[PDB]
Amino acid sequence: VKLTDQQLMADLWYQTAGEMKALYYQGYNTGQLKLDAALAKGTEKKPAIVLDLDETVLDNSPHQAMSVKTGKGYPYKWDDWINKAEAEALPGSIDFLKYTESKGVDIYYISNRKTNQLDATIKNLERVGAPQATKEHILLQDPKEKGKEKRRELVSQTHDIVLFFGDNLSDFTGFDGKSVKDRNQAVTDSKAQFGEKFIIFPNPMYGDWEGALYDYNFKKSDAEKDKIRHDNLKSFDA
Amino acid sequence: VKLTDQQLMADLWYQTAGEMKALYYQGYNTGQLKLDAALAKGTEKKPAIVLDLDETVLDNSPHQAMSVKTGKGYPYKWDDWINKAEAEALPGSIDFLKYTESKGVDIYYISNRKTNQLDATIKNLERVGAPQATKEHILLQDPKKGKEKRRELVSQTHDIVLFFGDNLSDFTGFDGKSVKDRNQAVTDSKAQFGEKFIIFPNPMYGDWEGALYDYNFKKSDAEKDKIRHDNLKSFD
Ligand SMILES: [Mg+2]
Ligand SMILES: [Mg+2]
Repeated sequence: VKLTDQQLMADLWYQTAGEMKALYYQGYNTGQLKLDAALAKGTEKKPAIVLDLDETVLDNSPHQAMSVKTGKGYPYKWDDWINKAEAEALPGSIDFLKYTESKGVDIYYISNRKTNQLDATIKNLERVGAPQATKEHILLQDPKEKGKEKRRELVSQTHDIVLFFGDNLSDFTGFDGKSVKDRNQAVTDSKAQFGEKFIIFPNPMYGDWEGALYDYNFKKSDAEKDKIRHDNLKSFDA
Repeated sequence: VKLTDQQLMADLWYQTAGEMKALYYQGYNTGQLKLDAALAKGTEKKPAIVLDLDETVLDNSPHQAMSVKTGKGYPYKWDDWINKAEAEALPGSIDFLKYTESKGVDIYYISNRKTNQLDATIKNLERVGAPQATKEHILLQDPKKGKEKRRELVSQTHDIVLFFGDNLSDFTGFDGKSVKDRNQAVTDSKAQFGEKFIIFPNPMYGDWEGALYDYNFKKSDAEKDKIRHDNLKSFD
């Protein structure tokens, strides 16, 4: 079995579909509307927004394409990719971030890139013209750090985070390490937050939705993953 | 070679990912906000909204999952599936539609289901609690091109304040364009998304795929496989 072939349509959609681009504009448009609303409501502390990087601001789909072509999945040559620092900005992101900056709102890029990829990450953010592309605003993941809550909490110490942007539920508060059933129920419970405080972007290529199927164990063999993937489809029995 | 296998992750995301559900809530939440705003300002004609059905209101992913499991691509058992009228509603859809109806807004389900699938479609919509599940509000495909004619028809008597869909051709201005041109059209219309055009994620199938084939699905699995690979952009 070649697991990477199973990614192909998801990757192809993400890389080529205008629908994908439209969803990014929709997310950033909605985020801008909600940013204005939040500023008009006012805050107790200095306003901030938080964004994930990969598949929220920066497009890493060329790496996923590489995995399809080579048959070698993530993280094969992921660090090589990060070091090239050539991911493109996703639709709407830069203009939204420049708008945010124009309103005096601080931006925090909370990303699970490794802290030792900061230089490459700054390089890529400078290349795409993302504001506040500095160590003070780019909060990467420490080795052994679980999730992002620690960085969110740090930001919330000094800022009232009025919006979160991401492609993975764990880019928002309240969705860490849950089973498929539990994270899905959590979405239902927090349904009012989406498009309000949590601005979500589509990423069918990879993420916690997949990790959750493996109980977050990617050390599973390819054969194991293949069975899990098949077993979790809900098929029409004609 | 086993072309259906290439859909597996797209389907699995759509069927299982909480992120998918959140995107549906996001879209319908935004829809409600924008509907209220539109109603506050008033319209010249009676307000309406337009929704696509498949992968917008009704979830057909069990059919696509079946395709993967059996290795049998479209149209295998599609009509069977439609006839079973057992698709579930997509997250947020039904409460949004009920809200909409309560505001005196007419709903038009403009769908490229075939006009001979109307009874099944009504059945399925009734089953999930979609309001206005009647022939007057469900505008299915005439075998004699796209949905613009139906949209224009509704616009004669209603001011359509919102459009909902998973495929760009669910909105005006995206019919039969190349990948390059439909993508540029999205850029050109970027302000509309989340404002007048509410989009939902569907990586399983759609005009995004059709456009890669120049809308000619009379291709072998081997032909589609080559196109698909050639349109992935790797790095050096
Ligand atoms: Mg991400
Ligand atoms: Mg549809």
